[PDB]
Amino acid sequence: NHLHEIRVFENFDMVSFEKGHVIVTTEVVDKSLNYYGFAHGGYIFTLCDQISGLVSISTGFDAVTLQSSINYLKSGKLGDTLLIDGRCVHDGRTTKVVDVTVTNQLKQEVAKATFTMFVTGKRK
Amino acid sequence: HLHEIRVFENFDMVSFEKGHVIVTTEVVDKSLNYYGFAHGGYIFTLCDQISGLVSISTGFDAVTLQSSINYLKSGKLGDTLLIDGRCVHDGRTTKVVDVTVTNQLKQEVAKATFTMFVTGKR
Ligand SMILES: CC(C)(COP(=O)(O)OP(=O)(O)OC[C@H]1O[C@@H](n2cnc3c(N)ncnc32)[C@H](O)[C@@H]1OP(=O)(O)O)[C@@H](O)C(=O)NCCC(=O)NCCS
Ligand SMILES: CC(C)(COP(=O)(O)OP(=O)(O)OC[C@H]1O[C@@H](n2cnc3c(N)ncnc32)[C@H](O)[C@@H]1OP(=O)(O)O)[C@@H](O)C(=O)NCCC(=O)NCCS
Ligand SMILES: [Cl-]
Ligand SMILES: [Cl-]
Ligand SMILES: [Cl-]
Repeated sequence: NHLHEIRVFENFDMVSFEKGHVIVTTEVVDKSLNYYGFAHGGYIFTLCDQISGLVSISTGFDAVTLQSSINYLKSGKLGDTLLIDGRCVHDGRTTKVVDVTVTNQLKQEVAKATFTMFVTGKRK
Repeated sequence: HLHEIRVFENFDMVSFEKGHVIVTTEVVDKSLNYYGFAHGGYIFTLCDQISGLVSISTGFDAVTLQSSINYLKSGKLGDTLLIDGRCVHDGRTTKVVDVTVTNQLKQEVAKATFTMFVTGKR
C-alpha cells in the first residue's frame, strides 16, 4: 500500500516501495506550468521532497528535511510523464541522505536532487 | 508587481526594487504536512517565486538552474513569513539570489540560494 504515509501536495502514483528505495510517477498538467510553459521549479522540488520523506519512512524513521540541493537539467513540459526515483545513500543514526532523480518518458534526466534529512524518531 | 509571474503559493507584495524584492504570507493549514509543519516544497516555492521576481527586477527573464535551501526552523500554522530576496550577482548569463525567510519573532526560518540562468531581456 503506502498510500497515506505522507500528505500528498503534488499527486503521484506509487511504483515501488522498498527499504531505502522508492519510485513514483506523475504527469505534468496545467496546474504546474509557469508562464514560460515549463513545470515550475517548486513543483519539481516538491515531488523530490515528498519522495525523500517516503525514502526515510522506508528506512524505518520519521525525519524532517534539513537541507536540499537541486539541479534543473531539462524542462518538464505539459503532458510529460516523470519518473521520480529516491535512493538512500546514507542511512545514519541522526541523518539520512537521499539522492533523487526525475526522468521523462524519453529517458532524459529532467532534474536531480540531494536531500539531507534530520531523524526525529522511529516510525510507527 | 503582481502579474509578473504565475503564483503557485500566495503572497502579498511588500516591496519591489531593482535586485531586491520582499513579500509576506501566512501559513495556513493547506501547507501543513503530517508533522504539523509547513512542508519543504511550500517554503521552497515561496523562495523560487521571489527569485523569479528578483531576476525580473534586474531586467531579465531567467529559469532556475540550481538551488540550495536550508530549513532552520519549522513554519507552523498561523506563522507570518517574511520572504526577502536579494540579487548578490547580477551577471550576463546568471543571476544569483540570496533568499531569507523570517517569522514575526524575527527568527530565521529558512535560507536559500538560487542560481538563475538568463534566457533574455524582460
Ligand atoms: C555528520 C555525521 C556525524 C552525521 O552522523 P549520522 O548521520 O548519525 O551517521 P552515523 O550513524 O554513521 O554516525 C557517525 C558518528 O556520529 C555519531 N553521531 C550520530 N548522531 C549523533 C548525535 N546525535 N550526537 C552525537 N554523535 C552522533 C555516531 O555515534 C557515529 O559515531 P562513531 O564514529 O563513534 O560510530 C556523519 O554523516 C559524518 O561523520 N559525516 C562526516 C563529516 C566529515 O567528515 N566532515 C568533514 C571533515 S570535518
Ligand atoms: C560562472 C560565471 C562565469 C558566470 O558568468 P556571468 O553570470 O555571466 O557573470 P559575469 O557577467 O560577471 O561574466 C563573467 C565572465 O564570464 C563571461 N561570460 C558570461 N556569459 C558567458 C557566456 N554565455 N559564454 C561565454 N562567456 C560568458 C563574461 O564575458 C565575463 O568574462 P570577462 O571577465 O572577460 O568580462 C561567473 O559567475 C564567474 O566568473 N564565477 C567565478 C567562477 C570561478 O572562479 N570558479 C572557481 C575557479 S574555476
Ligand atoms: Cl538531461
Ligand atoms: Cl511564471
Ligand atoms: Cl510568526
